[PDB]
Amino acid sequence: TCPFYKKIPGTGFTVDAFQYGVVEGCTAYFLTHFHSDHYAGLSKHFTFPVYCSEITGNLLKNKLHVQEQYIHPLPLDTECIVNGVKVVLLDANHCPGAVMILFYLPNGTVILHTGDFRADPSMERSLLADQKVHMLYLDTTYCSPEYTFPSQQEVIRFAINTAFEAVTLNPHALVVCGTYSIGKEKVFLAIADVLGSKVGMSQEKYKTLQCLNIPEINSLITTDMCSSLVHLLPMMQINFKGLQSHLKKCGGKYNQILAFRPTGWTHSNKFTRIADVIPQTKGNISIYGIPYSEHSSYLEMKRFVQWLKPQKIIPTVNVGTWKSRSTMEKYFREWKLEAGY
Ligand code: NI
Repeated sequence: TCPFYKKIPGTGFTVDAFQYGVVEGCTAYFLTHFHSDHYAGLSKHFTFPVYCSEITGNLLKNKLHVQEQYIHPLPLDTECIVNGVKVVLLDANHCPGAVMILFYLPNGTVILHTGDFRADPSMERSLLADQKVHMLYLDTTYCSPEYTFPSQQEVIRFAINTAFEAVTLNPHALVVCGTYSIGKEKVFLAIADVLGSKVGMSQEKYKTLQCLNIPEINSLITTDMCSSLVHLLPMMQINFKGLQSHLKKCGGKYNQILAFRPTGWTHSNKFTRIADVIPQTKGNISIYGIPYSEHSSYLEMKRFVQWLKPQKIIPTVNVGTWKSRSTMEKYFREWKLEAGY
């Protein structure tokens, strides 16, 4: 059964609610983004209207085979009327196609649902600038001050400089990057660009990237592994065994692997600065864990909320324990007393 923090009061609408069968009273299901915890339930058999971005819609049609008659893509930054209710989709700065959704309720209440997001000051100059939000349904993934990590741009600078140095010292090195969902594509795209290569991958992953409206993509990626010196592998293969196994398949072209494992936050962010990060190494294989986050840091989150000044906050992540719920409520009250709303 559908939980309350996925329901939008006073509408026939749910958000990211596809795993509960038919939801009593729902005339339109919104999908914020193509991650499995959020789409869980969609297939070729779905016969209700799905409202989403153009990129999410491409992924539903090609990867999950949802029939085209039930896909309703909406443009971003544009007032749209759905079942007699004004809505707007906003870029969430998460993975490709991910949105926030602003709902203008018939009773005058305004609701923002962030989906999954990485708060940014640029959001302060979207269509949110105008106005009051009575209810914020907030991605609280990292809602505690211990959760610190660098900018995406700093992490990508470290990855480019690390890969360009290694391959200039050894032209016979291969670079390997792990993936398991959409998002974080800048990590392998920026590496391949500095090295003058296309990115090599499986047929399945190529098909997924072809859905994402990335400009000039045909110039950047390939299924011909032999032609590429940056390879993508599933994340589960990014270990000494799985990397050794890969190196054998490459026909003695290469005598070293440098591999990247993009993660979210890890506890080594408490101690070690991005500049100071070192790899795990066995023989001719080296693995770097890099904290490339597509969710708000605590500080980013706090800034966004203190700017927006919502009347009420409903968390959508870490809601399962009394201690988690309590911690988050303590922070929402501090932020409100500090800023005066
Ligand atoms: Ni997500």
